Amino acid sequence: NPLIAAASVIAAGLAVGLASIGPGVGQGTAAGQAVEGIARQPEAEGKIRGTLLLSLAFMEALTIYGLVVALALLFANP
Amino acid sequence: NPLIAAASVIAAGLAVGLASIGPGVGQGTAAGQAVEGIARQPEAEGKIRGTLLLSLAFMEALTIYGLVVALALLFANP
Amino acid sequence: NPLIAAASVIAAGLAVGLASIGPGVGQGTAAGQAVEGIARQPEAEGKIRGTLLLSLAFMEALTIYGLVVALALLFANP
Amino acid sequence: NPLIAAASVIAAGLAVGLASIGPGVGQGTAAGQAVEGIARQPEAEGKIRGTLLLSLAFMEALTIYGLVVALALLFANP
Amino acid sequence: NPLIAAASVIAAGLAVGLASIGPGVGQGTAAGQAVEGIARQPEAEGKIRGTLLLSLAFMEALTIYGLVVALALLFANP
Amino acid sequence: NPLIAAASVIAAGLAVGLASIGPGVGQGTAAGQAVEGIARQPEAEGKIRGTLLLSLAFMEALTIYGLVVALALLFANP
Amino acid sequence: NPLIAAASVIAAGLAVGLASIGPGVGQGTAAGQAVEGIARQPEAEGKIRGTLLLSLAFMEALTIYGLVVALALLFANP
Amino acid sequence: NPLIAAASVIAAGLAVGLASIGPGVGQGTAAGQAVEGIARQPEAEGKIRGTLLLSLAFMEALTIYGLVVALALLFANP
Amino acid sequence: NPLIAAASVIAAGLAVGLASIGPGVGQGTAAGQAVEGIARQPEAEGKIRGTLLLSLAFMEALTIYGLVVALALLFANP
Amino acid sequence: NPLIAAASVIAAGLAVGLASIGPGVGQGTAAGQAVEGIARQPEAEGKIRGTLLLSLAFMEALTIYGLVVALALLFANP
Amino acid sequence: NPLIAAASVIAAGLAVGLASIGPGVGQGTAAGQAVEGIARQPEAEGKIRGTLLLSLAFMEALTIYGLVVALALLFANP
Amino acid sequence: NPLIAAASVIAAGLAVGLASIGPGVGQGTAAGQAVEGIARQPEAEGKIRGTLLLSLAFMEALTIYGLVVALALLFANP
Amino acid sequence: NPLIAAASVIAAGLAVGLASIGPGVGQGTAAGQAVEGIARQPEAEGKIRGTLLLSLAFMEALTIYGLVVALALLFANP
Amino acid sequence: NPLIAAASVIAAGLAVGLASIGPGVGQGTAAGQAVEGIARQPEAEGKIRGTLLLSLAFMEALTIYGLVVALALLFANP
Repeated sequence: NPLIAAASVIAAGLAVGLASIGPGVGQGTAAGQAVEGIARQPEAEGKIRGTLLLSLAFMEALTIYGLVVALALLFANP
Repeated sequence: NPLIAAASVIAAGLAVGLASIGPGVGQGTAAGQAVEGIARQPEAEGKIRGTLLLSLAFMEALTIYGLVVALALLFANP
Repeated sequence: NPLIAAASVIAAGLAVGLASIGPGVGQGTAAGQAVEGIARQPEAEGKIRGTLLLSLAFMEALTIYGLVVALALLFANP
Repeated sequence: NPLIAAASVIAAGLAVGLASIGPGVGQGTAAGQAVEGIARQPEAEGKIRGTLLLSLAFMEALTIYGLVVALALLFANP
Repeated sequence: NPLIAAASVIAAGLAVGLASIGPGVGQGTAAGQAVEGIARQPEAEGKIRGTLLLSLAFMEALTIYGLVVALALLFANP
Repeated sequence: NPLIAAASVIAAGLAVGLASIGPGVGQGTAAGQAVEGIARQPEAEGKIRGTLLLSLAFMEALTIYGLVVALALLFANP
Repeated sequence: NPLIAAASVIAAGLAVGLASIGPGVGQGTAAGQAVEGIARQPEAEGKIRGTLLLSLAFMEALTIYGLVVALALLFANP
Repeated sequence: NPLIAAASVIAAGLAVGLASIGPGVGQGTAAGQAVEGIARQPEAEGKIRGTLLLSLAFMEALTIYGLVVALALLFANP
Repeated sequence: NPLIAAASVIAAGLAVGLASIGPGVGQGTAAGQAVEGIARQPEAEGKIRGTLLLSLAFMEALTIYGLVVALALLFANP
Repeated sequence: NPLIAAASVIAAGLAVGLASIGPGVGQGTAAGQAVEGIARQPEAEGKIRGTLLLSLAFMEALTIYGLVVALALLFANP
Repeated sequence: NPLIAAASVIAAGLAVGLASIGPGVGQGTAAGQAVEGIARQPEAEGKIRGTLLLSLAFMEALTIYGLVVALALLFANP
Repeated sequence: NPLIAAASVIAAGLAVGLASIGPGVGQGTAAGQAVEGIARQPEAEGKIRGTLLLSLAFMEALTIYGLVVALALLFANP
Repeated sequence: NPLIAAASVIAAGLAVGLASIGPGVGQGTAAGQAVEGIARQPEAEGKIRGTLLLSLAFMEALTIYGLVVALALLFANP
Repeated sequence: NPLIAAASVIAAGLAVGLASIGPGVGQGTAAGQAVEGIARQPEAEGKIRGTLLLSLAFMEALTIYGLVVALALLFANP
């Protein structure tokens, strides 16, 4: 049990570096697709960011979901 | 059992960092495809976001579905 | 059995964070492809959403199918 | 047997959250490719949806095929 | 045998939720590529659908092939 | 043997839901690429289908090849 | 041996539903790329098909290669 | 040995349905990219095929390489 | 336990070099899509970077999340 | 040894049907990209092929490298 | 333990050559997308690099994160 | 040892049919991208090939690297 | 231990040929995207390379990171 | 040990035919993207190659890194 449930929480813990994969790709496109847009009409800048950030927010949200459960299995393990 | 059903809930728990993958890619496109659109016609801004957010909502919905069952297996385990 | 059928339902349970993958990618495109469309002709807005949402509905449907069977194996397990 | 055939139906059960993958991606494109089309010629709206939905129907069909066999192995198991 | 051949049919059973993958992606493009086409020339509508459906038919065909063998291994198992 | 060669034919059986993958993607493109073509020049319709179907035929062919060997291992097993 | 070489031929048998993958994708593009071409210049039709079919032939060829060795391991097993 | 080297040749045999994958995708593009080309300038037809076939030849070549070694391990096994 | 929970934390530790994957791809696009944009209108430079960096920030954020839990399992292990 | 080194050479033998993958995709593009080029300027034909073939040569080269070592492990095994 | 926790740190160690994957792809695009941009307006050069490098910095950052934990598990192992 | 180190060299040997994958895709593009270029300006032919071949050279180089170590492990095994 | 920690360092050692993957793809695009750019405006050459090389530098950097830890585990093993 | 550390170096040895993958794809694009560029402006030839080769150099570099450690584990094994 402390042999397994220990080592387990560990293995299973870090198998929440998948929370990087999905978003990592995503948000990075949003950023990319915004930075060019701004390049075109720079007086529209901000009107861009406001969403980028808005979006960029909860790309990063569902990675922390893991980082939460990553540490909640590690240092909050039951 | 506490050897297995423990370690199990753990492993199986974090194998809900797949909830990051799908959406992570998606919403990030929506954001991207909106930020450029706004770049083009900035008086159409909002008329954009209203959907982005609408959409951006339930991209993030079906990642929490896991985060729910992630923790429901962890701290609500039966 | 409670060793296996337990740990089993668990592992098998969270292997319904695949319900995130497919849709996650999809709907997010729909959203994306709509938000730009609206950017172009904003008086056509809504005439867009009406479908986005329509669609956006049952992208999210077949992820819950799992979330259903995710919890139905977990807290309804037979 | 109840050790195996049990845990089995379970594992095998949730490995029908693949029914999300394929369609999830698909229908979501259909939606996407329709919402833009409508953006262009909004008096052609409906003439679009009629198919979207038509299609959107049996994307969702072959996901339930699993959800059927997902629950038919679970609560109808032989 | 009933230990194996049972659990077997089960595992092997649900590993016909791959019948979702291929088609899921496909038909959904057909749909998508038709809905836009109709957007362009709406008096050509139908002349489109007639094939969509035609095609849309036997995308869904080779998913049921599995659903058939899915249940044929399950409730018709030899 | 009936432990193995049984369970075997089963596992191996359903691992012919790969016959869905390849084609599923393909034909669905053919359909898609035809439906648009017809959208453009509708008096060329049929001159399209004649091939679509021609093609659409033996996309579906090499999926049944499996469905054949799917059931030939199952109910014709040697 | 009949335990193994049996079950073996079976497993190894159906692992020739990969013959679907490669071609499945391919030919379906050929079909697709022809059907559009014909859409453009319909008096060039046939001059198209003649190759499509020509090609479409031995896409389907190297899938049967397996179906051959699929059944040759099954009902011709040595 | 006849337990292993037998079952072996079998497994290893059918793991030459990978010869389908690569080519299956390829040739099918060649075909596709030729059929459209001919669509454009039909008096250049043949001047196309001559290569298609030329190419189409030894796409199919390196699939048989396997089919050769597929059967050479099966019915020529040492 | 120190056999398992040790080796475990190790394996599981480095399986947080997935934190590189997602972002690695992403941010690198943002950068890319900005650098071109700037190429076009260089007096809009900065108005670009301000976001790039903004974004580029928390692409790198959800990789350190791991690097944190990478070292927190390693040198903070419980 | 003849149990292992036999079955081994076999398994390892056919795991040189990967020589199909890489090239299979490649050359098939070269062919494809040439056939269209010729479509455009047919008096440049040959001036194309000369390279196609040149290339098409040693795409097929590094597949046989395997076929060589495929049979060199099989019928030349040490 | 020194059997496991040793070998472990090793295996787990080099499974931080994934830190190459993500970035490897990324930064290389940024570079690529900048080099072309500069090709277009060479008096905007530098105004490009300043970001390239900026970005190119912390693509390489989150690969070293591993190289750090790569060696920190190796020669700093606890 | 001769049980293992034998079978090993074998397995490990043929797992250098990956030397096909990478290049296989690559060079084939070079070829493809040259053959079209030549199609456009045929008096520039050769000025093309000179590089194609140059390149085409050491795509094929790093596949033989394996073929070298493929046979060096096989018939030069230590 | 010398059984494991040896073989380990070996296996784990060569699983730092992933340092090839990421970059391999990348830098090669940078190169590609620069070589074309120079094709367009050749008096801007160098102004290109200066970055290519700059970039091309630390694509190759994070592959050696491994080659370092590749040999550091091999001939510097602790 | 000579059972393991032997067979190990072998297996691990050839798992440095991944050094083919990354680059194989890459350089081949550089080549491709240069050969076309030269097609366009042939008096800019060389000004191209100089970089191609420059680049083409150290695509091939980080494949030999393996070939080095490929043989360094094989015939320099410690």
